[PDB]
Amino acid sequence: MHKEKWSWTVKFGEGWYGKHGFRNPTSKLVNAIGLRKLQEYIDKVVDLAKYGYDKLLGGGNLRLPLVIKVAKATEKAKERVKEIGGEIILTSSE
Amino acid sequence: MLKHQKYVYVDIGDQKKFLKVRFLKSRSENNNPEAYVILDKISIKLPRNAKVIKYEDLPAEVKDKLKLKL
Amino acid sequence: KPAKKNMKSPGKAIKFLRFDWDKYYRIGRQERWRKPRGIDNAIRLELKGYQPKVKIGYRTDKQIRGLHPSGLRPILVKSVKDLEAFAKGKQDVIIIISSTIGLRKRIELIKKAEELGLKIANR
Amino acid sequence: TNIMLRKLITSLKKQDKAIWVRVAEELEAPRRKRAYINIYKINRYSKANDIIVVPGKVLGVGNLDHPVTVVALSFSKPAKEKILRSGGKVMSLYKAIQELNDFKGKTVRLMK
Amino acid sequence: MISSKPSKQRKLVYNLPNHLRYKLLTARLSEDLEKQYGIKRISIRKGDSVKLMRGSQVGYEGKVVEVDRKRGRVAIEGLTKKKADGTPVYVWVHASKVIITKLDTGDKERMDAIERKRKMRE
Amino acid sequence: KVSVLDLKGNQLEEIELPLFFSYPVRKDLIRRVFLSEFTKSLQPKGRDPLAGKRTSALSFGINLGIARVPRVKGSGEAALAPNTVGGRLAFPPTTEKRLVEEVNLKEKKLGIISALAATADPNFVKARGHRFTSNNVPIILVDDFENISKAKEIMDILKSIGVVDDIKRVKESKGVRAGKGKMRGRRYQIAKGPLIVVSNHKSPVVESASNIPGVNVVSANLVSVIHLAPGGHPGRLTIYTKSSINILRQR
RNA sequence: AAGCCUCCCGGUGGAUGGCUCGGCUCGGGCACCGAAGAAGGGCGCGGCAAGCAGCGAAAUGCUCGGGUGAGGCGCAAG
RNA sequence: CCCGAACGGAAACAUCUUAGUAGGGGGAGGAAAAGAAAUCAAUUGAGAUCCCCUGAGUAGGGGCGACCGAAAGGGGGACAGC
RNA sequence: AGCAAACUAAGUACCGUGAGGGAAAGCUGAAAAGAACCCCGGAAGGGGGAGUGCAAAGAGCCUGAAACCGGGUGGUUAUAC
RNA sequence: CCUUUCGUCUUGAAACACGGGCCGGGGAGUUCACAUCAGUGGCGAGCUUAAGGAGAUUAUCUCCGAAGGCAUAGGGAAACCAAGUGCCCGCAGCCUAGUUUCUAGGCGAGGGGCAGGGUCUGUCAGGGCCUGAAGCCACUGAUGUGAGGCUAGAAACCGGGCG
RNA sequence: CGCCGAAGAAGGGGGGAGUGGGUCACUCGGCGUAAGGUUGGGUGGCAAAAGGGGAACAACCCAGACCUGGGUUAAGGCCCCA
RNA sequence: GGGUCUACUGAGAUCCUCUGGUAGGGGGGCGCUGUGAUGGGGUAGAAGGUGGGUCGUGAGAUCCACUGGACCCGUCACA
Repeated sequence: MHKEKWSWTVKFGEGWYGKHGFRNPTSKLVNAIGLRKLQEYIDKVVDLAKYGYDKLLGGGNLRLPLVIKVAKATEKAKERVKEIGGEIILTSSE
Repeated sequence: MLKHQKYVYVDIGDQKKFLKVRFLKSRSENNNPEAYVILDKISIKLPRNAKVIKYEDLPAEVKDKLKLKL
Repeated sequence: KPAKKNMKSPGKAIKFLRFDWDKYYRIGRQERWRKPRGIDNAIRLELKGYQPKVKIGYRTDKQIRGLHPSGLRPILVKSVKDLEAFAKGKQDVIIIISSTIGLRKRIELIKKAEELGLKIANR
Repeated sequence: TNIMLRKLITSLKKQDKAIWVRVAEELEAPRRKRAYINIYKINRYSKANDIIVVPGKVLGVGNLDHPVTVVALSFSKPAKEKILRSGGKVMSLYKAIQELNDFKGKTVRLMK
Repeated sequence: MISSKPSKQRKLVYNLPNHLRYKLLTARLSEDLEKQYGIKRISIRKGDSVKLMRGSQVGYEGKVVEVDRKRGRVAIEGLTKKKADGTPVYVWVHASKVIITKLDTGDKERMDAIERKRKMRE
Repeated sequence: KVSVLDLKGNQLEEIELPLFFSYPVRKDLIRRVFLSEFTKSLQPKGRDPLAGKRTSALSFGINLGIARVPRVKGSGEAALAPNTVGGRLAFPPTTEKRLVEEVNLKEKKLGIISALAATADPNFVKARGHRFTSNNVPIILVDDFENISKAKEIMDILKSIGVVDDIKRVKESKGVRAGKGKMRGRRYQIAKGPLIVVSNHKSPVVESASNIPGVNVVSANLVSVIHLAPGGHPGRLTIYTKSSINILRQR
């Protein structure tokens, strides 16, 4: 409403007009999972494929060094897993 | 409500005050006291469809409890 | 006890009828009170001598607020059973035998009071 | 709105120890902002055999280092199991009144 | 399975089709009646006599002389209330407050209806 | 801790009931449940959508004056207006309106216990004013109870442990309830009576007692507040059997 | 002299209050008729008969079985 | 199953929407329609159609304005195929 | 009010040349026991008196408010709101 | 003794403005859905069952049914990347002795301020956003939005018929 | 300095509004000679403020109505109305 | 309004203080009709109407005489 409610545009209505880029229609779905949450399956070898998780997010901090094989993860998680004693298996398949 | 004749008003001196009790068409007698239960409701004016009884009409046995109120 | 009547008689209550009840019969028989929510209306403006608008300040004293006019406490009854729960005793309350109770039940009902020393108004 | 919940409030204010009274207005606070605690925080700010009073409910997320006994008005059935296996103790406010150690304990802190 | 709304029920009794009118006639027999008949209740027919238990004229025995089948009430002789002119009109008393005293065994078609009610032999 | 009673009326065992019966009698939740399920049985009412609308009525326009007001009239007579005769209502109720008050399954369940426990306190049972000569409430019947068919023998049992008073108390059917309901089926009102819960249904006693006023037979794995708190004043007198209790204890 | 006001009484209107063989919603059942003449109308028909309803010049009902079981001759008492 | 509206909305209004509804014409039955993939989707899988709940105001369309608006899959019902 | 429709006919009377629009209107008590009979008038379920019946508010029939008007009760008026 | 007639529109305008003969009966912020809040309760890193099935004295009821949706991580268009700790002031409460009566000091939840971290962008400073572990469900309530949308009120236009 | 403050609380967040035609008096302007005109700055009512005086009165002065009662006072007035 | 006591959840004592009023917000209370109940009860002597006492600031409640001639309230919760 350019005429009288145009004030709502500049405070509460940014982007209410026009378009902003396109989207990718084939961006692969990512099952991101938090390391903090992982102290459970779900309340030794562990893999997230059976739980369907793809990328191991940084999460919090683990408590026990275990066997971790997943699709992918972040860098900071990897050293953390190595730090405690666990290991990261960057297998591209189950 | 008086038209049911389930009440009877009392004439005393036929003056400007009247007394009322509940009469019993049963009990089959003129001397039956129990067919009459004395109340205490003096009334200023004689009601329209009222049924009137004379004080002397009462059985002599019941005059006793009444004349004192007269 | 002597301080029972010494505010009601001087503090003469006001009928508090509806604003402009006098003119139109369509109000008088209504015989109640309302709060005039107008603008040009008078009593809402508090102009002198117009049965002034009701306000909370005209209460009765809490020592007797809602006391029976005989000084006792007014509590009603509806059947024989309610009598046993008379509070404390016959010394501070009075009873109003039902406005609708039947006499063939009243005759026994009334006798239950004076034997307990109660006070009965609608005798 | 629980008859018990109001009833205890009548008793909590009665007791004189300064900790109990503070519970009431946290309790009388709105329900929608009522006190509540998740486990993971209390483990991070406590010592061994600490007594802590929770003005609300305790939620079961986090792990426990050392057994500690807590006093509250509401628990999560899972959360309690985390507490017992950790060796602590649970204690209702209502039951907590009858304890002179609750009267004269030591090292008590209040969190939310 | 039939309904229980008051309205529908009353419709049946205000609209009773003809071959169901016995329903508002059957009245209680006496013990002596059932003693040799083995039956509690039965529909009224003419030529009979009855006794009464309710009303200002309780305790009468007469004869079944008049009936209102469509709406269900009867009358008996020797019981009238004089009109202004002086001719009698029949007092109307419902079967609901009566006890039968005797019946007519001269039909052979009312008889078998008695029989079929599992009464013992004869 | 409660005693055990027979078909005759002599105490012969004693057990402490499962911890449910001690529960606080949380009134508030009960009503918020006793109401909730009761919402289900409101067959959606509604005024006719096309009531009074069967007209072509219209205003006579303005400046007529003789048409005093923009009231709408049909070629000679006024109708269709919300304010006047016969036309459609201001805001007619329709079946589209919501009726039920949903409760979570868990939320319903934990509430149900309260009424069950409510049957334990001798204070609360008299709070509803149920009259009963039994020294101990509630009352447990040895599980041979499930094998009665003749209805009359039921009475002596309620005579045995001395419950006949509330039977008579229900027997004071309050004549006729006021209002139109007398011509809408609900021609009476009756005080609720003793409640019996049995372990299994289809037992002979399940149907055998539906004659005594105020009483009902409902299976333990089924019974809820709608039987324990008729009126949201829980504490109605209740009866149980040993076998039934175990069926309860499993929650 | 008018009255004025209030009240008692009466009539003039019938709201209130009560009662309901009526409708309204729901759910569940059931769910095509027609050239062998439909549905829809128009006419007639009873002792004394106007409307409705039913009936079709075989007009308040024709026959045959089945049930029913003492009165019937509708709405609606002569 | 063919033909096919304006009123309003966009604070105006013409594209758009209101909308294949109001309505016209034809033709049935107690249900009608449809019904055996030139279907999907995608790691080599499922297996008629229909309706119900979701998917979902998602995808996507339009003075990018009001607004319009799927499919796939999953979960239910009966699941008949010649 | 409840669909217009609960009533002697309701899409009926009717307003319209027409497509069409579209009404109003329930209660005698249980039993008519409907006031026989006597006087007035010609008559009127009209008057009066009697009678039925718990009750007659007995045909215009349950209960019966006001706006209204009439008789009466109680005050009260032609130097004055 | 003191006293401009009701309501409304209205700076006041109400008294030369409007609508107001009397009485009685009728008569106007409701429904749904969504969004958001409050209050209330149940459960809790989950919540929640819908649609739906089975049994039942049969629409009440009990069990089953996560189907799904919201939260549980954000940034950017994407390719992708992808955190949750560390300092300090400091409330209530607690402990300390005095309690002289107590900011006397510590502990300090919460909270506040500096931080830090993830992210895109900028060649660094920076700049934008996210990050300090709690929401979901249910009832009632309120308001906005869309549906006739408090009630009533127009010339209009169109379709199809009838003169 | 003075006042409010942990009985009743600087900042922060949140739910719900109506309000966008003012007028007049005094005072300092402008326009216009003027105007119960218009248009500005400040203050005050009124609007939504009764009560007493000015004869009656939205705005002028006194003065902010929980109620009843007693008393003393204000702006004004004190020959009669009173 | 704010600073002590009892009560299967509202009732008391004491102290200070605050007291015009539309647009608007908020707190609390009576009535109407139905549902569930309900120590409960009330009815051929109800309901309602008329007039009049008494309670309550009021909202209204409640009562007495008569009329009527067959069904009607109190409390809680709900719509």
